[PDB]
Amino acid sequence: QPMIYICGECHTENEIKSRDPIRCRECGYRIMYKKRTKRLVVFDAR
Amino acid sequence: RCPDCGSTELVEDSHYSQSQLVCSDCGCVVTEGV
Amino acid sequence: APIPTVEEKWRLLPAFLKVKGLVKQHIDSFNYFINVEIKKIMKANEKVTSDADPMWYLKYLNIYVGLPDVEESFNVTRPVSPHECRLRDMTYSAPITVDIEYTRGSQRIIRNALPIGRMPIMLRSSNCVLTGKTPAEFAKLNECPLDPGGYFIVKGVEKVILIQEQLSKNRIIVEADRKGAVGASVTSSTHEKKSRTNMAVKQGRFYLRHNTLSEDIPIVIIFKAMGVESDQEIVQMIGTEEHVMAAFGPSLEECQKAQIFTQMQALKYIGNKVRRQRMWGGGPKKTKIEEARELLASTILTHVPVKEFNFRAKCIYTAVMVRRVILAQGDNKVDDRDYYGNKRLELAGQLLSLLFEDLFKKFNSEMKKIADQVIPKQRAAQFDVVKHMRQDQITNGMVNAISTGNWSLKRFKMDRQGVTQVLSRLSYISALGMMTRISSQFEKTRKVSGPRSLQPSQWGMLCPSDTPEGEACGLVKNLALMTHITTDMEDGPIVKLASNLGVEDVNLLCGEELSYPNVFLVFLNGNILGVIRDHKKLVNTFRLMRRAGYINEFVSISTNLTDRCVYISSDGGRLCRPYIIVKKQKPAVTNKHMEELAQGYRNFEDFLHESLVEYLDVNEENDCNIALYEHTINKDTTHLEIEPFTLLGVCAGLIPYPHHNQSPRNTYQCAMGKQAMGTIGYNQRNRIDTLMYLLAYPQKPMVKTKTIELIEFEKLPAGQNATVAVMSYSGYDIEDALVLNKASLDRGFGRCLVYKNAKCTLKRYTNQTFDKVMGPMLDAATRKPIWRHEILDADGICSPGEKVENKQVLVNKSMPTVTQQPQYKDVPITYKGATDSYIEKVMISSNAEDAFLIKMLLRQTRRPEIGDKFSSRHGQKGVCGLIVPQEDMPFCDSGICPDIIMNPHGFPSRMTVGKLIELLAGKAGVLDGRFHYGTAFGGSKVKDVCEDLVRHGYNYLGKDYVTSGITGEPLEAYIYFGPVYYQKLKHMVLDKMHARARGPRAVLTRQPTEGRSRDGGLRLGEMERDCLIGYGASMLLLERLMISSDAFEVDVCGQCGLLGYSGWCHYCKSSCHVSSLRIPYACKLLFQELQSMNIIPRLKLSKYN
Amino acid sequence: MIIPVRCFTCGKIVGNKWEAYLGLLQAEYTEGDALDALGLKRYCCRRMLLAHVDLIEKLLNYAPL
Amino acid sequence: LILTRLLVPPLCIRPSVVSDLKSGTNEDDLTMKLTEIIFLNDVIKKHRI
RNA sequence: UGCUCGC
Ligand SMILES: Nc1nc2c(ncn2[C@@H]2O[C@H](COP(=O)(O)OP(=O)(O)OP(=O)(O)O)[C@@H](O)[C@H]2O)c(=O)[nH]1
Ligand SMILES: Nc1ncnc2c1ncn2[C@@H]1O[C@H](COP(=O)(O)OP(=O)(O)OP(=O)(O)O)C[C@H]1O
Ligand SMILES: [Mg+2]
Ligand SMILES: [Zn+2]
Ligand SMILES: [Zn+2]
Ligand SMILES: [Zn+2]
Repeated sequence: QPMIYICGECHTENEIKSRDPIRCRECGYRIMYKKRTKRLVVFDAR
Repeated sequence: RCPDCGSTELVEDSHYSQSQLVCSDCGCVVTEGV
Repeated sequence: APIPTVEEKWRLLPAFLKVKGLVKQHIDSFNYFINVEIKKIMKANEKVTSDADPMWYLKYLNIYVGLPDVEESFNVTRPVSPHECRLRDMTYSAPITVDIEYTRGSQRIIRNALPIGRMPIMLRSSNCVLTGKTPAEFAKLNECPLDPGGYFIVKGVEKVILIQEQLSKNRIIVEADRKGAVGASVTSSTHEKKSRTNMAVKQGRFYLRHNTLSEDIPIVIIFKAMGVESDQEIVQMIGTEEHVMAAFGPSLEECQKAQIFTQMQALKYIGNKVRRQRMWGGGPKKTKIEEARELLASTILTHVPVKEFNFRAKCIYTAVMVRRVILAQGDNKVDDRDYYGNKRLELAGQLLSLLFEDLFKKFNSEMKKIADQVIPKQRAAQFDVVKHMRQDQITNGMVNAISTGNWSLKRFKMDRQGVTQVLSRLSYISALGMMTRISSQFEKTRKVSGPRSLQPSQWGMLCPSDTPEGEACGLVKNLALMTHITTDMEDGPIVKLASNLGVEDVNLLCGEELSYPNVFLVFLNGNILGVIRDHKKLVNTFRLMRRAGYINEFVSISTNLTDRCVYISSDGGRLCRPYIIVKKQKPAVTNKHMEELAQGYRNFEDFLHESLVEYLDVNEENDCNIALYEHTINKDTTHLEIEPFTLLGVCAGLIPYPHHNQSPRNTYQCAMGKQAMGTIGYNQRNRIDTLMYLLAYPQKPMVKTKTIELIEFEKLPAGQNATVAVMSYSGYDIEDALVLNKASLDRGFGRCLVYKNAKCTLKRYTNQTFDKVMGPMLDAATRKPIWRHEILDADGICSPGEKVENKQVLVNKSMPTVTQQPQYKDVPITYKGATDSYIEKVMISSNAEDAFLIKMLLRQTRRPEIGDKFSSRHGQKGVCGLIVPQEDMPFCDSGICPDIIMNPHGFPSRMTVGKLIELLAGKAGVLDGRFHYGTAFGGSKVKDVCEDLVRHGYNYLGKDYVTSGITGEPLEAYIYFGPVYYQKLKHMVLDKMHARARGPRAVLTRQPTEGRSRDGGLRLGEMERDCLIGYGASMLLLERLMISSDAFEVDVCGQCGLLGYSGWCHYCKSSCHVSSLRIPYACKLLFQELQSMNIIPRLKLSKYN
Repeated sequence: MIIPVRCFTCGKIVGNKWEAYLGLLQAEYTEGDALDALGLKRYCCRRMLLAHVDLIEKLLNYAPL
Repeated sequence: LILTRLLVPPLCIRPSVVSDLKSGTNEDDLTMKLTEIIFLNDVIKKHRI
């Protein structure tokens, strides 16, 4: 299963599997955020 | 198992800051308090 | 003919803020520490060698701190931003390296770059990456340009070293004792030893007391021991006044009672009163007289130096001290400790210097021990320090001292606590005010009520109104807007100029000249510099030379005519304030100089060099005459106040028209503004803290002080302007409460955001096993994840964008139980919360230890409701009492309905006319599209805003014709409408709401836990028990304190009176006399503890009848 | 952060008059005459537009992008 | 009045926390004091022997 | 244990 993440400075979609050293291509930053979910979320305008 | 109905559906459900292992079928409180 | 006034004079304040001011103090101190002081410390311990195997040494050449880097990469460094250190929960430090030369096998081996430690780098310092950066480059580094900086980042947390306040060292203090005896004390402190020696008059004669003497000895014996043996010379040194001789007579008589008449006899008598420091190693060989002479020369009065066993200066010093005691024994001229002229402020620089010196000495001692243990017995393989230079010592020491905040220096015997504190990120004002905090040496634990008072010496230096309301009232203070802390000087040219100015040497003349009325003593940092005549010329020449630039501008000179002492202070930590020099009823600063400053021709340094503005110390300003304004300048005026509103601090600067309000109101306003909710910085979105409060639509105030423009608060506001009408409505605003409009809250007014952090760690243990996150446990019945694991993604980590409910897992963490197949038990991170939260972001990082750190930023959007605390920027804290609809709100002719209705009854008891003035100025400003100023001791007058109101067609007093919304009929009295800058506080009813079921209990004592985060219950205190006793409710007290709290049923044996178990007594080996008994569990615990203490309680039970 | 759509007190639509107000600031108009030309008679909308700080661009400068 | 035996209290008065996050446990001071007393008794017996 | 707060 392709697990995707976003770098902190390049902001490119990187696919890494379990037990991998947290890194990103074409750079060396080590802050990796998770993309937003695709599930529907309901909000109230109140 | 539940002491009343004999079911094995014992779930740990904390009700308002009270840890409590209770049967899920008849609601019999098996254990409470930690 | 009024004196001309320089209108642009206040322009001197921002220029001063360009090089100095609020945050530059700690920055400059840290830079001086890492650039100059560290090199001096390294030079002081440049060579270290061991006694065994001579001709071996380790010589330090030069030490460097470098740029901050991270040791994440394998044996490779990498530049790291402070925000990255905040995210990764690591420290922001730079590698302390040093180049050295040593001898391995008697062959000299040199190293040019060998790291030895890691120094935590203060933000915005010289070596910090944030300095010399543009706001765009700050955005590239995810750092706010308006961030004050100056704080350390350790393990992801922001620590600030508070400015320490202490008494000045090497100063005579004349004070009364517990029994009323007026004695003296001097704490002579050198770079090595600090010794407080006292002098008492307990029996009409002066005894000298020191920690190195078994019993206090007469002062005349010490005089005879220090070289001067003639009693006439002693009396001349003490004084020639008749009352002085009459007071000193008993001491001479007591000395003549004994047979002490020579130096040898006095030294022997002193040595008899000397006790060995618990069998000091080494053969004494008749050191009694030698020990006495060494204690007199070195231990006693360390700050007074003896050239070569010549106690002339020390004799003169103790004679002056005795004379001061004699003079104080008459008229009660007792010096006060709260006088800030005798106070010294230690910044982070001096503390870090002492800590680095201690750590380097410990490292050198450890290296010498390793050398002594390794070199003489190991092998022909020559020992080298490089194989034993542990680099974690200094790093761990610095990290622990900065994080924990407790400093234990055995070399100085200093045991301090609370030195570093967590930087408060409630708002920009909170951090900006906490950065300029100052703690007291009193270290509050008791009701002293002697330093807690507001002394007049705090003028211009410390803020009078800004103080934490509570137990820390008066002992935690804030610096003023315009203030500076001095550093240490070389003290050479001062001595040279003093010697060249006619100061006669004290060794050339006897002490009788000290008793002359026209002879004035000149001191220097507690050392007797000499004597002088016509001290006016000396003071004028010294001040003129300081103004010329040949003497440092921070060297202070003061004169005390009561004691006739000229004090010359050059030590660091003294508070100084800039003042405009006034010569012959006309200030040196003119309109042309201010025009040149505005055009950029000159700066504040040019004003300093051209003898226009000079720094004055508290001791120096004690003798100077300062004028508040130009019209106050008279013939006897030496200086002019730059700006009066600089008296207030940073937090006090937010108060509009503070001189129209009461001082407790200003204090409460500062305390609440330290907790005001609002934006933190431009990087508040990428910032992930444990608790953050943000405002949906922050607005800058309409009535803004010049301090607000100086601190750039308008760029980061922490409140909103609402159309407040001062009136009584529905009786839901009785005591400090306020009524909010439902339509206003519905349209975004007061909307707030609460961001919380949830952090989890997946660390590798000693064994080759790691914490792993399992996927969502899908339900086989529906082929979907369960309600608990609903929000989890495919990797077992909750994905941002969804809502989290109570008792739901965010990270499905499972950890092994071994440290053959690994056995994993689940320890998921469940979300404890009354309301739902939304995940904004999930950050996953990896440390050098292969531990994965996962941080989820939960967001909650909250609307003002009943129970939310609101402030009005005037100390008028209030709680929302009722939320009425828009139609129920009263309306004016224009149709404007008020958002906040406040009670008028709060005004008369508190006299907050400043609030009314702010309301009027804000109304005028929103009418004419202007921003009025509420500057302290100034600002826009009432007449101007009244004219602005009458020009726009509104009433000149704010009161407008208003029709009641409920009945539809006009009100009999006009309502005071106007825009007021209300700020919401972090105190919310949702977070403070608590309810306790049976819940959990403590293991030791089976009672509810303490806090709300621990699901604790409310405690019935001793006073509540007293009230229940007074009411006489025995059954209610029994049910509360026994039945509902710690009820238990024990088994007591009626034969021996001891406690049994399960209806059986092990003591008597029987069960016939065992009976059940109800009891509090704490009582059973007490009985068991008493039985452990051999205090056996024997219970004789009986029937209830 | 951003200009609110509705006024807190009255409720007049004010979010659509923000950027144009900035245009009036890019022009030679002052604060008062611009607020008058925008049609804000009551002082509540004048306070809403005048006391508002535009922090959205400062945050977008720190946005991922 | 002169003690020759020491009454060690039950575990209810001496709660022990099993901190599985590290290789150690949280114990009260009374347990450490009793441990030191037992060690001193053993050392005295060893010196007597 | 420390400390900042809330009255
Ligand atoms: N330095 C430090 N000492 C603590 C801390 N928590 C407790 N202590 C010490 O432990 C004593 C109080 O213990 P408690 O706070 O009752 O411990 P507890 O909360 O019952 O511990 P748990 O059962 O693990 O929750 C104090 O005298 C402190 O010296 C802490 O976070 N840091
Ligand atoms: N240390 C404390 N001990 C007991 N009660 C306290 C303490 N601190 C605050 N309180 C509670 O807060 C109340 C104190 O308020 P009070 O002193 O009467 O007004 P205030 O704080 O002076 O307000 P103003 O400054 O007059 O506007 C009374 C008390 O129940
Ligand atoms: Mg109260
Ligand atoms: Zn990248
Ligand atoms: Zn018995
Ligand atoms: Zn409006």
